[PDB]
Amino acid sequence: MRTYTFDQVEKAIEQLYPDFTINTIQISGKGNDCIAYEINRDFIFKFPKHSRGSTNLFNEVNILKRIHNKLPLPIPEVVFTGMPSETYQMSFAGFTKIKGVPLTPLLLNNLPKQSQNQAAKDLARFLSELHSINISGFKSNLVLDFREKINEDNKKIKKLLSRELKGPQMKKVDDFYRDILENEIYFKYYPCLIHNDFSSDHILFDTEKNTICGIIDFGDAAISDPDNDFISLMEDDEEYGMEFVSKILNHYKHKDIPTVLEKYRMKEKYWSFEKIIYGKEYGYMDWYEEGLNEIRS
Ligand SMILES: NCC1=CC[C@@H](N)[C@@H](O)O1
Repeated sequence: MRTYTFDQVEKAIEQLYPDFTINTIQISGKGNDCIAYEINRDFIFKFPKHSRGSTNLFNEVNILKRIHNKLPLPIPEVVFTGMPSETYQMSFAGFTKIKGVPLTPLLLNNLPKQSQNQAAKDLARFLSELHSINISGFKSNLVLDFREKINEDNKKIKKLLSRELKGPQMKKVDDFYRDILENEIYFKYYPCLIHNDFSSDHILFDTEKNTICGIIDFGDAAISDPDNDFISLMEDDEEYGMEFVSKILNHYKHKDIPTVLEKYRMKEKYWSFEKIIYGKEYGYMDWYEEGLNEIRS
């Protein structure tokens, strides 16, 4: 997990774009993979915090570029690109800023039942279109082999929980990894392009028109189960309700909501194991302990 100063950032941009003038610069946000800088008022630059971050940055650029004018809501446009380095596919990248504020659940539930439904309608239209873009030209690296992932995780988990679990706990885990892997509902799906981190903080809203005016943060975008773009909004309190996601599902004409519900349940259980893995990948001891705790109950 590496760090940047403001001058390091200015320097990094100047050296590739010497004729770009930075008048103002502020940190607008930061996640696991990237720190984000608001440049002038018009641009968001992401700098990666590690190798994997950089790859996901690279992946965001290529995906934004290839869907640039293809969707019914605005989305970031790539304008500046950085360079490969030793272990980083992409030293930085610079995107247009999209006007709007996050469509928090709070902001959502304070909208009249009308503007609520329009937002649900508009989200279903964005998703339908995202999940319909033709996937044929996309390289294997831009897809998620989900069974390969669960197996990858399974191995990692054994390496890490060797010596943290009793054999009978470690077996309650084996049984979970096999209950999943012997269930085709998780893998028998029409893969398509997805946002894959589709959540209220990445949905921008125009309070003047009380309409959605943007979608951001395509770093995790990949070719995968279209259901994942609904499951990421279902969480109560943190995200929208279950009731609201049904509204979206129906404008979207999803023909099997109970399967979506089942995926959601699994996902929630599964998060303890991801916390463990990511806790170590990223160096979040707290995530690691939380994961360990939930597992022990
Ligand atoms: N359910 C917890 C949860 C899962 C997805 C994660 N990105 C987390 O932020 O919320």
